[PDB]
Amino acid sequence: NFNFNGLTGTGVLTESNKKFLPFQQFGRDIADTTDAVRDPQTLEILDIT
Amino acid sequence: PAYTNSFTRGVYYPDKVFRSSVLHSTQDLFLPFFSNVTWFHFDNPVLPFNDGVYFASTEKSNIIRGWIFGTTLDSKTQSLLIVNNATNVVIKVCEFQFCNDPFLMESEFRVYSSANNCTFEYVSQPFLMFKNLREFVFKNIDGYFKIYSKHTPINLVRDLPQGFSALEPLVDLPIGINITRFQTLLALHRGAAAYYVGYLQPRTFLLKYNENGTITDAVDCALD
Amino acid sequence: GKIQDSLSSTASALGKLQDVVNQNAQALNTLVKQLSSNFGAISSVLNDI
Ligand SMILES: *[C@@H]1O[C@H](CO)[C@@H](O)[C@H](O)[C@H]1NC(C)=O
Ligand SMILES: *[C@@H]1O[C@H](CO)[C@@H](O)[C@H](O)[C@H]1NC(C)=O
Ligand SMILES: *[C@@H]1O[C@H](CO)[C@@H](O)[C@H](O)[C@H]1NC(C)=O
Ligand SMILES: *[C@@H]1O[C@H](CO)[C@@H](O)[C@H](O)[C@H]1NC(C)=O
Ligand SMILES: *[C@@H]1O[C@H](CO)[C@@H](O)[C@H](O)[C@H]1NC(C)=O
Repeated sequence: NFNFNGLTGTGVLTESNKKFLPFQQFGRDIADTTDAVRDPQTLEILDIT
Repeated sequence: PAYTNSFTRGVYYPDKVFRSSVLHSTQDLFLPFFSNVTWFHFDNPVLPFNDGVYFASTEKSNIIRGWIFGTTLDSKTQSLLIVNNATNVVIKVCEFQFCNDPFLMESEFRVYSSANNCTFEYVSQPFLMFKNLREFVFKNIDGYFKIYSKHTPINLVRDLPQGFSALEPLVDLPIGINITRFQTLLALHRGAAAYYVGYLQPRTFLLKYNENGTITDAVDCALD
Repeated sequence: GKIQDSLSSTASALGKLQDVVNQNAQALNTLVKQLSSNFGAISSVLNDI
C-alpha cells in the first residue's frame, strides 16, 4: 500500500524499463490511474502494476 | 512588418507523462502552425508578452546574452532577469530600473540598472555556447515559469528551416509574478542579430510519441 | 486460383469482420476513459479523495 507525495494506492512496484524525463513524476494510463512514478527522494523510476 | 512564415516549430511537453507508441491528444495554450513572425535584426524595439512567447534567436549569433522580464519595467513591480557569464547562469528576480539599450579585454557590466529589493535568485549551468539554433519558450501560469530549448545545426541562417523540434522542460520556476512586456539583452562589441517572437493561445494539438517515447510528429486542428 | 488473389494484397471485402473486433475494442476502450472522468468531483482516482 504505497503513498507517493500523498497519492496512496495499492499494487506491486518494480524497476522501470521505461526512460523517464527529466522533468517528471507520474506516468498515467488510459484508465487515468498511475502506472509509473519516480521516487520522491530517489532518482530511480518504478513501474506500478 | 516583415511577415516571416514560421512554419512548424514550437511544440512542447505539457508535463508529466511518459508514454510510448501512443497517439494521444492534449489541450494547452498553443502556438499556431504556419503563423507569421515579424523579423527582427542594431535594432531591438520593445515587445509585449501576450500570454506566451516563442523566442528563437538565430544561428551564427553570439550577441544575445540575457533577458529583462516584467510588467511595468519600473521599481514598483517585481522583475526578472537572467545573465550567462559564459560559465554559469545568474537568475535575478530582483527589482530593477529602465535602460533603453543596455549591452555587453572584452567589456561587460554596463547592463545593470539597479540591484535593490531582491526577491529570489537562482544559479545553474549555462545553456550552450550553421550553429545550434537557440530556441526558447516563455510562459507563466500561476507561478510556474518554465524553460525550453532544442538546439540544432542547419543552413539557412535567417529563415527558419522546416523539420521538427519538441521543446523540452529545463527549469521549472515557481515565482508568482505578472509578465506583460519585456526586453531581451544584447552585446554591442565594436550588429544586426536575428531573433523571433511567437505567441500561445488555446488551440488544439495532436501528439505522437515514438517507441522511445519522444515526440516525433504532431498536428493541430484549425489548419485544414 | 483467383480466390486467394482477390484476397491477396488488400480486398475491400474483409470489412465487416475486421471492424467487429474494432468497434468492440473502442467500446472496451471508451469504458476505460470513463475511469479518468470526473463528474464534478475534484478527482478521478479515489485515493485523492
Ligand atoms: C531526505 O533524505 C534524502 C535521501 O534520499 C535526502 O536527499 C535529503 O537531503 C534528506 N533530507 C533531510 C536529511 O532532511
Ligand atoms: C502571413 O503573411 C503572409 C504574407 O504577408 C500572408 O499572405 C498570410 O495571409 C499571413 N498569414 C495570416 C494568417 O494572415
Ligand atoms: C520591495 O517591494 C515590495 C513589493 O511587494 C515592498 O513590499 C517592499 O517594501 C520593497 N522593499 C524595499 C526595500 O523597497
Ligand atoms: C498580477 O495582476 C495584478 C497586476 O497585473 C496584481 O494584482 C497581481 O498581484 C499580479 N499577480 C501576482 C504577481 O500574484
Ligand atoms: C531509440 O533511440 C535509440 C538510441 O539512438 C535508437 O538506437 C533506437 O533506434 C530508437 N528507437 C527507434 C524505434 O528508432
